[PDB]
Amino acid sequence: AALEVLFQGPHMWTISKEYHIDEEVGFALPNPQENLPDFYNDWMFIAKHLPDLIESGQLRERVEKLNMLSIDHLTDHKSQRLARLVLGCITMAYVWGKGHGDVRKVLPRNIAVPYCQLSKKLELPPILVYADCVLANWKKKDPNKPLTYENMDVLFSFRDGDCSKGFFLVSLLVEIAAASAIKVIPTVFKAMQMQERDTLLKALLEIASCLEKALQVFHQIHDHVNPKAFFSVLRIYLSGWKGNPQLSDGLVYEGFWEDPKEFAGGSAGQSSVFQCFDVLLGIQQTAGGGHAAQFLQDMRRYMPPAHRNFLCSLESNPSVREFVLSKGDAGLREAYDACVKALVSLRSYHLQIVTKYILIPASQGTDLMNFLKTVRSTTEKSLLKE
Amino acid sequence: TISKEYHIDEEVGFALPNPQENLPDFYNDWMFIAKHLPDLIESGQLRERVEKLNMLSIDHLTDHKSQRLARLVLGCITMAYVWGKGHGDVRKVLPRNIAVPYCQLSKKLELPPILVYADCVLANWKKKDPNKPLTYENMDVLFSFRDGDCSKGFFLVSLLVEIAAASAIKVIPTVFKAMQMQERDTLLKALLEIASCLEKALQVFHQIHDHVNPKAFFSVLRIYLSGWKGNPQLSDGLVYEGFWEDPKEFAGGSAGQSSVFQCFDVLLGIQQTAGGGHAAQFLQDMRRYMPPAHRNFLCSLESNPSVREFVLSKGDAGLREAYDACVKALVSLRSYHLQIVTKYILIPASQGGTDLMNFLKTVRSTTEKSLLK
Ligand code: HEM
Ligand code: HEM
Ligand SMILES: O[C@H](C1=C(C2CCCC2)S[C@@H]2CNCN12)C1CCCCC1
Ligand SMILES: O[C@H](C1=C(C2CCCC2)S[C@@H]2CNCN12)C1CCCCC1
Repeated sequence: AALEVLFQGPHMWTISKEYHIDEEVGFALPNPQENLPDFYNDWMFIAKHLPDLIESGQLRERVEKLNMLSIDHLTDHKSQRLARLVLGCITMAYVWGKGHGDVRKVLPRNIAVPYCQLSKKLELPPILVYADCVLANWKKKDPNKPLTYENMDVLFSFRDGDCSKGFFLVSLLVEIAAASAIKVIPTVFKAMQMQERDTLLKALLEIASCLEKALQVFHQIHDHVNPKAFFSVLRIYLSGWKGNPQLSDGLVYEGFWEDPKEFAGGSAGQSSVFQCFDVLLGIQQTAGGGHAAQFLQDMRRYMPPAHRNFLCSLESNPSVREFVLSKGDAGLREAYDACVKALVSLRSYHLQIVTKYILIPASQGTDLMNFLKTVRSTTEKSLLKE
Repeated sequence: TISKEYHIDEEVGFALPNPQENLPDFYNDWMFIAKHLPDLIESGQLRERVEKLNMLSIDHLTDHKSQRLARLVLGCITMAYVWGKGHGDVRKVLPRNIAVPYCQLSKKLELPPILVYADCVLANWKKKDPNKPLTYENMDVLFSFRDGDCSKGFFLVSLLVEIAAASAIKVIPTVFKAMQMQERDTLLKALLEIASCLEKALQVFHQIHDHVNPKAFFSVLRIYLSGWKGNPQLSDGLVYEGFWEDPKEFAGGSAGQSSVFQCFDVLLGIQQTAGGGHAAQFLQDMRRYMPPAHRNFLCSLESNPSVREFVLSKGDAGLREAYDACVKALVSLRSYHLQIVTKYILIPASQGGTDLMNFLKTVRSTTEKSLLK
């Protein structure tokens, strides 16, 4: 598909398998690997027992006692993705410890070298990203039952009662519900090129319907996450080392790079499905010199390369918004607005979630709300009719 | 062959072919100011002429070439207005009569409202004789800032190197088709031709010494090409009166905005934008300052399989040697350019550009580390 895009121009008449978008789970990693080869048992033991090793003060010693394991026995993408999740969770636990302020600024070579090597191979930074902790950190309990919260579990957690299962899985379920609108993207671009007004209108309504369905999926957050544990426990382990006063220069990846490196912590700003619909609908979240725009643009380098490629390819295609704005067609404008309105409804509900889980507990924050309010505002201002 | 939707010309590559030299008569007030910047600046009459302008509508710029020329005109006027005589007395508000059509035209071309490489280098040129080839002797720039500023030498030598490197672009489809069809001999020959084009571009670079002098470049030209992003002289940015309420920050024109140099780093798997470092962040940010079709071309190149990974996986010395000849040619360009920056920035600053050298040395080292052997 890439070869033909060079010759015929950027036209997304189909979703090429090279973008690694699954029909069922979208940007999520389909059926993630749960076990590494026996050679990596020492990594797996630490990753699977982070809550106990952290609480007992034995984690840093277990990490320091590791031998440097070669990454050559991780032969496929899924084992490399699991290894990235394993090493990333271990790195977070090692750096932050019990989460009370005693930090480690040097990641031992026995973990830092295979971590950075594997990160270079997957073109991802050596820090836990949304693609690790949400997109690859899951399993079905029963392979014969559908993708529901009851039939799912996470592979790794940080502390007991940290609500990592609820937080990661509800993000994953919303991510998967929104992904059902991705298969409609080629229909939208083909309808525009072939000037098929009724096909375009029906496609825009189907995308709006998928995004509306994703809002219902979001409601489950309240049943599986509690504000105290999320704010005081989970939030500490998901911090990065970029502009972080606790690690002002970054982290030393011993044996791999000489100087400490700064990397931003895992963020849902790294979700490709939400950036995908903002690009598709011409909600220029990444335009201008604003902080919100710069953050979302920077988060693309923290997405898997095929997903980052998908986003810039969406950007290279003609504008759906410009097409709809030029047609003097109420029905088409209304269908476009139903997609934008569904995104505004998701972001408005999400702002209420952030008030419950971050704002109120912090008072017993405002920079996070201002970012979210800017993204939401840019979305609301994209509506053709109020 | 590469799609016409990418707007890569067969002869001048990413440069704008035969740029428009005159705007419609309606825009005579803009053109008079832009064509007389050296005199209006020196005499202290420029800011008054800009303040005396009526707000002209951009609707009479009907094609891409007239919109590109208008962007060059407004951008040069904006730089002269902001920096004045280049002695430190700055303007922090761009008057609405220029700021509004500038921002509107910039939104239309999907470019920020500041002079970019695509304005001042890619569209700021003409042939003296249309029947003679693209040589320095047969070329001139459309706009300069001050007399003796060496803008002709600096802009044209950049343009000539940009055009020489562009001859390797037509080989890109051959490289990707050869990889997909598993045509080893075709791929080897393609890599050797790209190395040959990059070697030729180094010779073109040597001309800089004949047309630019360190004193005038450092003390005069450098001042007019500054932007307002992290600039202590305009710490909050520039007010684009009538268009945005708050001041906005935009980086100044940079060769980090050249699409042809970013293209060969993407093609050869030199991950200049990877790693979280400042150099990577800068080159990534500069893509939003390129014309959208050229930014789309870079995305498309990035979406194709890695040439480096393909060559590394074949256990083929001849193919590795051809790939290494491309990387070596890029290292040689960057090493020569570092010596130029020592002559034109480092030494004049001492009679201080160390951050600029560190950025260039990071880019060069990332290129050197891509050699297979
Ligand atoms: C406990 C509940 C949640 C909290 C406290 C929360 C918090 C946040 C915060 C603080 C940000 C700002 C960026 C950052 O700091 O990294 C953010 C962004 C975002 N969140 Fe959540 N979130 C929650 C649930 C979810 C769920 C279930 C999803 C669905 C996948 C989601 C999707 C997003 C997206 C896509 C963004 C990027 C900004 C936007 O596109 O509007 N969040 N979230
Ligand atoms: C008077 C001579 C020159 C000086 C002093 C000079 C200076 C600089 C400086 C300071 C930078 C860093 C970026 C910035 O600050 O905007 C830079 C980058 C760059 N320059 Fe030049 N330059 C000269 C001639 C050229 C020429 C003739 C070309 C050819 C098109 C060129 C191509 C580049 C490229 C492609 C970059 C980006 C970094 C890289 O890819 O290695 N320069 N230059
Ligand atoms: O943006 C971070 C986050 C995710 C992280 C979990 C681990 C990797 C991705 S999932 C989620 C859904 N909404 C926001 N998302 C943010 C970090 C700071 C605390 C609040 C959460
Ligand atoms: O990076 C700037 C620059 C260019 C400018 C000219 C006008 C718009 C793009 S051309 C050139 C070639 N090499 C470096 N390039 C900037 C120029 C002023 C001095 C500091 C460096």
